[PDB]
Amino acid sequence: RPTFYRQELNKTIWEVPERYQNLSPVGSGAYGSVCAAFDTKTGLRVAVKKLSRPFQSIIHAKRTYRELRLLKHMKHENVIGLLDVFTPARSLEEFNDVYLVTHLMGADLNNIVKCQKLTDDHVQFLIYQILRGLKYIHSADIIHRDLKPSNLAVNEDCELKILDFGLATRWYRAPEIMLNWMHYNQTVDIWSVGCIMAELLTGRTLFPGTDHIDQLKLILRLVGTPGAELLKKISSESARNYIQSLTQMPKMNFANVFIGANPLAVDLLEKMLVLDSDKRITAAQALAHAYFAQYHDPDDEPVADPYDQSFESRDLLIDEWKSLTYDEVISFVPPP
Ligand SMILES: CN(C)c1cc(-c2ccncc2)c(-c2ccc3ccccc3c2)nn1
Ligand SMILES: Fc1ccc(-c2n[nH]cc2-c2ccncc2)cc1
Ligand SMILES: Fc1ccc(-c2n[nH]cc2-c2ccncc2)cc1
Ligand SMILES: [Zn+2]
Repeated sequence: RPTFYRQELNKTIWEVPERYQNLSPVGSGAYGSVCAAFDTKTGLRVAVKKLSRPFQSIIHAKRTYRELRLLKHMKHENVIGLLDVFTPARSLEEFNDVYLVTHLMGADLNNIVKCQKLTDDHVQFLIYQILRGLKYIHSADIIHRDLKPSNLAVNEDCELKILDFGLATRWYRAPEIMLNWMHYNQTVDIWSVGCIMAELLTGRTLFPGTDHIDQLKLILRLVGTPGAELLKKISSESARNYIQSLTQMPKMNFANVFIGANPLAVDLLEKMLVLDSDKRITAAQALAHAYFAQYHDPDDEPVADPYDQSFESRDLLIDEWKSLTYDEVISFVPPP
């Protein structure tokens, strides 16, 4: 076991191995807090996340396990992964805190688009990277579900990573989720990418809904109200009544709406912002789109190893989730 040292930062206690020095608070979330630090062992700047109340309930405990299982599995350039995971606990009985370590990332996509507007080359590179990461995640039968600019880490070099997804959101959400459809698919994430891309090209939020109903309205005004084929798939009586009760609207001409943008980007946007999710382009297909000809390489867009999500259907005791999480901490093998 390594030697740990203790300190308090922004009301939070950090108990970390001596190898991590110069801890500096980067921010706090509802699920944990993060410090930037220097990893003396590798010479790298890292971000250290201390999970908040990881075993407070069955929900937290299961979430903590999910987070650790997912992060231990993600090994891809465009997906946040683990350099280290540790706990100051010396045994399972005293196990109460979990710390996660990854490469320090300087900013998020929201910071970038917010000041100022991006060149077409940057939009190509940034979206390409999202999609490359998404291909990988999707290949593991995982759906991100909450992709948005604040969840995309980007460094000075324009390198991008999808964050732990894992642990207003509304604006980037697929319309079928606004309708509370219980059987949405992986293309909910493609919808989000389309919204992000649009924003990077125009400098404006595409669908700034004030609530779920307004969100749906803004979406239908751009893409049109659903046609017959899509209406047939809506099992909910009330949702169908509502939708069909709306003044019918035509799909707008994307070339006109995003005029000035690279026509290839407009073409791709149209393939991503398809109302019927069964007809939306997938991440793998999007990577092959001509818009990314300068970046696409089918021999360098890997898929993920199989990911066992069976635990998701289990109803276990807090101590069981805790012990499973503890095993995962102890079995972690750092990357080379
Ligand atoms: C912006 N946001 C919601 C973030 C931003 C970060 C972050 C900030 C700076 N560099 C890297 C990440 C982490 C975060 C921070 C540390 C992490 C450590 C291990 C695994 C995942 C981690 C995720 N989690 N969420
Ligand atoms: F005014 C109304 C009328 C009907 C609905 C409704 N019934 N089922 C689903 C919905 C609905 C409508 C808009 N956005 C999400 C869900 C919501 C508001
Ligand atoms: F108004 C809309 C907006 C989106 C959808 C939609 N797109 N893909 C799947 C659906 C959908 C929504 C509700 N129930 C089944 C399927 C359907 C109607
Ligand atoms: Zn909670």
